[PDB]
Amino acid sequence: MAPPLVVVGSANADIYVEIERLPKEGETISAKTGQTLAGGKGANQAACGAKLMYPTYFVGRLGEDAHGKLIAEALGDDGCGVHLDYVRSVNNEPTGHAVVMLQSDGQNSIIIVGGANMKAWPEIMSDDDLEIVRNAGIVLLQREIPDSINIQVAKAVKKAGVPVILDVGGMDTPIPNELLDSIDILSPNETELSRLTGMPTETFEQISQAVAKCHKLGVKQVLVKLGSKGSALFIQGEKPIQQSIIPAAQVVDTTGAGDTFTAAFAVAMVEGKSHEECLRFAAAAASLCVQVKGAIPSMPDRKSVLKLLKFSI
Amino acid sequence: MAPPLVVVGSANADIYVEIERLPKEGETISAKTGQTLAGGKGANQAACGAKLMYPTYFVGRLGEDAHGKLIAEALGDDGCGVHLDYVRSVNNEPTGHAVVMLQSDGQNSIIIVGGANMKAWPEIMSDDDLEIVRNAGIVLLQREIPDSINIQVAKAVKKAGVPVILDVGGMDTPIPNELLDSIDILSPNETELSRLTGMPTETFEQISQAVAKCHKLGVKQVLVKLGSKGSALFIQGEKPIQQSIIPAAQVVDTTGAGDTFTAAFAVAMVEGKSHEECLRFAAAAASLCVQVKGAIPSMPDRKSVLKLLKFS
Ligand code: NA
Ligand code: NA
Repeated sequence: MAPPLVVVGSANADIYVEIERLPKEGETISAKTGQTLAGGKGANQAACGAKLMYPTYFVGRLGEDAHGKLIAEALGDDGCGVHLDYVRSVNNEPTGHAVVMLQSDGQNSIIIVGGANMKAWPEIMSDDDLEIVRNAGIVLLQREIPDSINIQVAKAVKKAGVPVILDVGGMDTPIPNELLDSIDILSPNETELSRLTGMPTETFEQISQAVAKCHKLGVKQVLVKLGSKGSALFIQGEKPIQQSIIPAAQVVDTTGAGDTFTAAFAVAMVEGKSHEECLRFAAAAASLCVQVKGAIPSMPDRKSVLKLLKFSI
Repeated sequence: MAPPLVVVGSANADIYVEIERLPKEGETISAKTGQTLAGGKGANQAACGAKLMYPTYFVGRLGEDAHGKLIAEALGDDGCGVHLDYVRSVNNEPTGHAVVMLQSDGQNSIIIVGGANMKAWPEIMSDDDLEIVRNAGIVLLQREIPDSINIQVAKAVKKAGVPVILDVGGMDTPIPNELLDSIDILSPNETELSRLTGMPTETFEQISQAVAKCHKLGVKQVLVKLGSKGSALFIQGEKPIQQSIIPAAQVVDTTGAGDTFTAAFAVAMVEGKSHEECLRFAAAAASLCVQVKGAIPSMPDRKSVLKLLKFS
């Protein structure tokens, strides 16, 4: 086959509940409604690539439970078409999940259980496992699995010569410099970029400043996601490429948009498109993503993204 | 071949998370651990009956989602052996669930989602559903599905001459007297019994008067659950029969104990056992249940209960 998109990272059951207010301590309240959906930044990114019709493998750890089966079904042959050969399930850990509480004011609130995502990985990565990443055309990581696993994967691709992208989404902890040294593209949003470098990110000069610091952490390319403000690709020693959002007819649900943007950029990149085309393609995929409820259900197919591109730029 | 226990009621995914503190608006936190378990009063009582090796059907409503599969796997062929022929799944409602957030203290914050338990039932019960209850040996109800459904069931079985037990656990609203008039045995705890009578229940005598006020509105039998104090069966026209707890060597988890007690009581009763023997059977089941963490996993098989009944 063509050199595959290989995603190593998390899979979550997202437990959404609609409440009026957050419950007080010791207090029992009722929710209006609820929904449980397949998610996790890793599974999201893999679903995205598969829907865009690029050969995609997901490397992850699931529990042997209902939440785990939910994931496999959404991603697999009856869903997005992700190759699940390297997903392993354990019986001593639960599939990771997130209780997402949508209050009536408009904000969100999240409790995350690491589960298999954080606990079912081996101390040392098997060669059998590392062979898929060694055959990748491009590798995507996030920060919802252990740093140790991320580092071992990145290093295994370094000694293989193929792009490794690290989405900063996930844990709010500082990134191991050992990890930064081993990736090709860093991909943060505004807060993550700010939190990471400590520097303000309210303005483009400020953002460029924060990126300059990323360059000094050893990262040659930074793909900054600015939400409504668009995106930019910074390549050390070159002029930044900026891309505004592709406006959506209706913003229904932004869940998974960051994941969509990153995975679509990766597909465009591994297909050999120019950096400008990559940013445009990613922006169009993200634009479609936000018009449908749910992360994985909202992943657009390639022809829709290309159609939006034709008529938006 | 024996006329089945038929449980009509709720099924819930219980989502337990151990956390340091509660999150705030626009915030993400992480939990120590987390586990999602099959529960709900209807599903618990059905599981108990099946695990007691008595033919048991569960009539309930699920969502077409992972939590629905979780329930069905816990209850069905690969689990407790409940007959799930009358469980229906819908695609426009989630399986009922509760998010239980255990904080560092001992303080619990809970969110309840009614889901299909409250919203997936029909306006009028199908004749299929009413057929299984009309063919029942005994029918168990609770208050975690709409009153309308409980009433239509209770009327059908009264017609068929089938005993009905109504567990008061669930909603904290008052019980419609149309429901009270159609059930054979009402089954509250000391706290629920006080809430629907207005009277106090800290003393035995106060309980007997509240129960006297249950005979008021047409309830001929009351099975009161008293936790550590045991239980009492009040049948109007007879004298209060009692059973203290069969002492547990070690109490690990009392979740589902009331459910186990009620279902085991129903199994003993439908098997033709005497009222005294019924209470003892239920007490023994409840005793084994509290020695294991969880609700469904702690349900004892018939052999464990019958081995414990050989003792004192
Ligand atoms: Na979406
Ligand atoms: Na228990």
